[PDB]
Amino acid sequence: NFRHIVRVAGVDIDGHKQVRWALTGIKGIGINFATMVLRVAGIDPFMKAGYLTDEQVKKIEEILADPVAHGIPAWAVNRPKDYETGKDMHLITAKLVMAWREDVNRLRRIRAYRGIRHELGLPVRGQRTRSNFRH
Amino acid sequence: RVIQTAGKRKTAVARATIREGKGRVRINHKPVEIIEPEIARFTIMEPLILAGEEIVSRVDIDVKVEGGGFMGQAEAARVAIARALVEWTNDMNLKEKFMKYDRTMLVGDSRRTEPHKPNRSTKGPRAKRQKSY
Amino acid sequence: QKARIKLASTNIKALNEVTDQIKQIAERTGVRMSGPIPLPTKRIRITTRKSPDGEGSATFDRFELRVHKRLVDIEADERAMRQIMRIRVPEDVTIEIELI
Amino acid sequence: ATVYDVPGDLLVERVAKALKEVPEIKPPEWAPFVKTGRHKERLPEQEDWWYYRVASVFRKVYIDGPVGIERLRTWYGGRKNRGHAPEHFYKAGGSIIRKALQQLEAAGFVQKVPGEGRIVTPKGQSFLDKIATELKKELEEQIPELKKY
Amino acid sequence: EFRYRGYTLDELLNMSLEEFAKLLPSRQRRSLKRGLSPEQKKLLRKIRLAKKGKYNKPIRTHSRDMIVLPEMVGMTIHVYNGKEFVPVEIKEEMIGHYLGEFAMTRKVVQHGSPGV
Amino acid sequence: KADYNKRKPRKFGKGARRCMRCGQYGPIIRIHGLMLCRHCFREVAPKLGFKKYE
Amino acid sequence: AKPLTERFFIPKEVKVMGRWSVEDVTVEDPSLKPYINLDARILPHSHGRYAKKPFGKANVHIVERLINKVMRSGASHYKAGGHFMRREHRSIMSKKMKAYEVVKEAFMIIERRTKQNPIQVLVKAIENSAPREDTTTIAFGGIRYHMSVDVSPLRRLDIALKNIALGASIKCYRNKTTYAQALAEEIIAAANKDPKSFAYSKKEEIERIAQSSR
RNA sequence: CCCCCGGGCUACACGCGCGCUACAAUGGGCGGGACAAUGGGAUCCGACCCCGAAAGGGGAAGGGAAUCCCCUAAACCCGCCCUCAGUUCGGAUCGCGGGCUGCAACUCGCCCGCGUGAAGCUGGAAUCCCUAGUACCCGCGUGUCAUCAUCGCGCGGCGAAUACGU
Ligand SMILES: [Zn+2]
Repeated sequence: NFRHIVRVAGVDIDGHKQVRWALTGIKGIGINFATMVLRVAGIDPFMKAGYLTDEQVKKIEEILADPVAHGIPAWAVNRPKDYETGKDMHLITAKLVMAWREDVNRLRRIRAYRGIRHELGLPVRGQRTRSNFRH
Repeated sequence: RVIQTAGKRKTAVARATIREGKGRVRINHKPVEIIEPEIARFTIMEPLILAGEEIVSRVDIDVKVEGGGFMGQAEAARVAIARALVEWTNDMNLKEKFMKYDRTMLVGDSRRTEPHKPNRSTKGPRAKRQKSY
Repeated sequence: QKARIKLASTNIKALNEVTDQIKQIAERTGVRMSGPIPLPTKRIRITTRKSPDGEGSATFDRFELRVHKRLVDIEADERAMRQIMRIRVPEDVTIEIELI
Repeated sequence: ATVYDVPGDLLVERVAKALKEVPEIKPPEWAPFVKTGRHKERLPEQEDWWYYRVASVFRKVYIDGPVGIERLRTWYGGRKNRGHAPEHFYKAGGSIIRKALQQLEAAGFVQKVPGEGRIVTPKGQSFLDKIATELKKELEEQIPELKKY
Repeated sequence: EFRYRGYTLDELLNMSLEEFAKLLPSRQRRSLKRGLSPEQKKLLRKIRLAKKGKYNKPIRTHSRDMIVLPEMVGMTIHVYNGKEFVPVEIKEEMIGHYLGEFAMTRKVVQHGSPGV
Repeated sequence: KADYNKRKPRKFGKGARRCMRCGQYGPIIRIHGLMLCRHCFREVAPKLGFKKYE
Repeated sequence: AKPLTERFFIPKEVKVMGRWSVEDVTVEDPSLKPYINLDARILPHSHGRYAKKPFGKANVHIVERLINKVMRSGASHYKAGGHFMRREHRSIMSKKMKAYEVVKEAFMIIERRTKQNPIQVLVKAIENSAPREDTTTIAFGGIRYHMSVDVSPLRRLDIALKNIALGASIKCYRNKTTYAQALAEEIIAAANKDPKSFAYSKKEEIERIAQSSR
């Protein structure tokens, strides 16, 4: 009845653990957002994963797909007010990295201070670099 | 009759009242038997155990404490209670027993803080910054 | 009717003077008084640095100004008010009076 | 027999178990998606924390009434792990406390004095003393020195 | 096809300011709400006079805190860096940024060797 | 010509206050209404009525 | 979870912590007899008194002494067990609540295992960890010797208790084992003469060096 | 000389001083129980009520200081989860978003919410501070202040070890 490795979208997790910590292994999903997902799904976050039916897996992934439609609040989401769509939306794993890269690249394209700092490999948020930031 | 009494400890004052009764002892509206923690409960109960049974079974005591931490409050309360018990019973036997056990029961402590000095004012008067050479 | 007098000063002697004066003027006449009542003392402290430059260890200078306060109620009888307002108060004391 | 004669944590558990049979006390929409304070990081690990919150608020109103929504905000605060910066005490938020007090009023357990905190009604004062008498009748079997009170 | 939160340049160009300010982040929203200052209004007047005819000369200003609006697209503005007037040719992707993020002040540091 | 010689008014910052006695800018005591720098207070304090007492 | 009958304890007589007797105890070491306080009490807490008086270390209860030696933060500027044990925020410094609880659980385990009185066990441990000899450097004609010198009954106790608490602090550093359990193990070993005791080890080491330098 | 308008003192291959935060169980998290003192307050402190998930916003009693406010402090106790692991330790660094103070926040400001998750597993030679309500540990006003405290001067809470010498 019990499994040792469950496979949520793309990523695999540890069934010996609780679900809120096992889902923490998908980049883009923390403990808080995992708790929210499980609550909107109807699952105790204290049960050892592995006792996770394909029923529940499918429900979780459909949730993750469109969270603001299932009632996940718009403020508790990764990417609100996307540049070209509005449409407060959420991104995990393979989509996420590309968004980071595209943001930094559009900062680089208009020749901005932040993009130049990203290029050179230096700080961006106003820190002082004389005594620290040693490689 | 009624006997009122007081007790002190660092930034803490306790006022106690004693009379005839059943054996109840309240410290600031809650009974002593359920004071927390135990290290502060034994401190207050010590004199009531020393005095005995036929003495406390026939007195009702009350205490109101204000200021300075749970340990300060408990000690001030023990002091007040002991003074009131002695004033109410008039037993030099009890007096000598209490003073053998611990004399601060009736002769309270007389220690406050010491002001601070200007090298590390937050830490204290005698802690100082670290030198380099 | 009652009247309440508040006194403040950096000197205790002026305060004692005024207190004795009004106490005696109220006693020689028939008027029930109140006080004198001491309120807590107000201390203005200022800790500064001695050196006008940076060099040297830090030695600090703590100045203090203590201010003593008193309160009285006098019952504001017929002539008491007019005979009390006729007082010779030094100019290092702040006296105010309020009718309740 | 009275609230001042029993321990608070036990009393709050025994009161929150009963607060549920009362229907005017229900969690709102945003309860699962919310953190109980700026001074916190992770969400409550229980599904029935709202009722413990409202029981505690009931009893604090009882004790320290009239009390409004700043003293309870302070009593429901704590020190925040700020990272490399050192720790400081911070206050909680003012929607949970307010909705709790409103629901208690809807159930008729508290009333607001016009300009002075908020207080308990007689039935609100009956509830707790009843539960405390029960819990004391229970504890007197283990703490045989609790009878005289 | 460039899109700013779902709308195109032709639509942003007809949207008013209280409309176009709910599309910006909080800081630019606050700036526009509080109001433009004399020098900013002056620069805007110059930009409008220029994009239709009259002003044939180039735009220059010390105003490094002006926000790039849509009507400011297609024009080159010379902004101060402290020493000279750097020309920024504003592109559709600059909307919503300050005018000093593109005119830098310090020069990149290429180190040497330390002494004692 | 008379305009380009004298200051813009300052309601806050550091150039808003100035010592009554000498005219300094940075270090100024503001405690209880005083407006002296840390230097002039140490000289005029025993006149104002302060004591050591420590 | 502790039961209520233990969370709310009320003593009925004058016994150490209200639980354990102190009159059935005994001592056969006359050098230490008069420095081990075995007065019938309940709460062993002296709020700093008996400290500025030179010989005030003789009117304090061994249990309170052990408690104040348990209020530790590892070892700083020297090394024990082969490591610096620096904690700096996670240490029970000025927490007699926690120290009291530790010693309580320790004596509990001792009574549970040995079937004897934990205070008598502790007395035998202190005996068998009391060093009778040490070294020093004396000078004549301007050179430094190394002599063996007798130790006094007031310093023997200090070293014994310190070493017991150090062994406890050591057996618990970054291991699944707890402070109370390690303290209980240390005391049992010191009493039963098992080399697993840091304390017995140190005693024999000291006496060995001293007999050598004799 | 005296004013304004923009930049810089915040630039960074590195060497040092003083400190903060940690490298776990003498603990991390969630929920509930407690207990202070010093000081300060006019376009200033703002209780009480109402909006907002939070940061924060709109009304507004009282107060010119034993009258009202800032103020139910933290470490501590109880119950559940984690059980010696680069982890439920650690919390830097980056992205999207929301707001305050201000004539003006890119250069170069503080605060919030969701994500990302870097070195660090107790430290060589050497070296510093401390004798009683003292040191260690815990948090709090105030000074600067239109906003901004890992600092200075003070306040209390818990509370030892060793020597009475050379
Ligand atoms: Zn001056």
